[PDB]
Amino acid sequence: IQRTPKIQVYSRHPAENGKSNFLNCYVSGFHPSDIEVDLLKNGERIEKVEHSDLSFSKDWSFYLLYYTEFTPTEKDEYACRVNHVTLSQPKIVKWDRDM
Amino acid sequence: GSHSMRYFDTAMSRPGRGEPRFISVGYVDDTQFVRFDSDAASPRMEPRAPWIEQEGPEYWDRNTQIFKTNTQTDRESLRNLRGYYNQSEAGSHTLQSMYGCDVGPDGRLLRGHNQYAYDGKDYIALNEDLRSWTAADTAAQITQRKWEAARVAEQDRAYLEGTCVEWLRRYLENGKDTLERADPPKTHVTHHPISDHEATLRCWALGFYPAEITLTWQRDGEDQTQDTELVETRPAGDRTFQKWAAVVVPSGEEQRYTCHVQHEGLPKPLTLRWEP
Amino acid sequence: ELRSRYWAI
Repeated sequence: IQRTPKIQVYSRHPAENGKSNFLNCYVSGFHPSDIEVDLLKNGERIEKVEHSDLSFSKDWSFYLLYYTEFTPTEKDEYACRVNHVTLSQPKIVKWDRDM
Repeated sequence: GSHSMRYFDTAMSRPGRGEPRFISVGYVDDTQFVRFDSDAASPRMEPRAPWIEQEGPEYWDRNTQIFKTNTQTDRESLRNLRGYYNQSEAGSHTLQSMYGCDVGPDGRLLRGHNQYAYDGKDYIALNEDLRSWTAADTAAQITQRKWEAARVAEQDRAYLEGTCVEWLRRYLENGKDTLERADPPKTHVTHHPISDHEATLRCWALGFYPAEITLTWQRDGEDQTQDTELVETRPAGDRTFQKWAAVVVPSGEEQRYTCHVQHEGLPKPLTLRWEP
Repeated sequence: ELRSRYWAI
């Protein structure tokens, strides 16, 4: 029984353009624990991204938080791209600062 | 209130990508307090709470020894499971388990738990007797007869009814600083127009530590549901949490709706509205 | 504390 990953993209603190912050990609509810996730800056792989220690939920699905330090700036796109055996192609989720 | 202890166990075969990986994570009241890992190459990222280093290396190297013997058992488990399902040796599979005990305000054991999954699917579980088993399929039926013949439920029960609750009361006392932390959320309401006829109210809860929290929108003091959307609580990354809850109100009636926040860190539940 | 687990699946 494999489960597809859910994905939220968000900031540790309220986004203030010009204020340093943390970009988060929280991927949860996926079962086969092997998962590949990147955070992008205008469609381009950020290199200094880290992640929490792999854990799983009461329903056996795994979850992980990938994070990086950043500073947003109105004409700046940010996103999370995740690949997983359940996914036909890499699912990209764009970061909306109001969510 | 009522307390819980659980170990979450994970064992994964990696034919070729190195060799099996083993993880055991321990929880008191959903607070992670110990983490064992066959991949961890330094105990800095084999984390444990302060009141675990408090116990000395005569409770690390014992538990490290248990963990290491436990993985021999998990090694056979994975091989037997491959056989029960006639799986190939080149495939990766995942054995998981959750076990532990629930105690009441004093420590009256209330319930014991032990269950397993194979590749994400319930496999076998110890019923609430702690004396009998529920199998999921023929594989687990095989497991059940051998565990009936070896009298495993009795040993599981001894741990759950003994070691489990007696070590849990020790943890509850020794780590009560760390365990009942409880930082209250900071809350605000934002507004997002869609139609000329409509907007969306979003109620934000930020920086609360015990991940349990309840957000509720209500119209003239009446709880609402499906026109109300709820995002799943997410970690912020600083050992705190975020959540929000939205509702699509008809433009002009915004001051009808109020957001109710309930959380351990609050003297009393908060009520908020949109403030333009 | 960890359960000592000796019996395989």
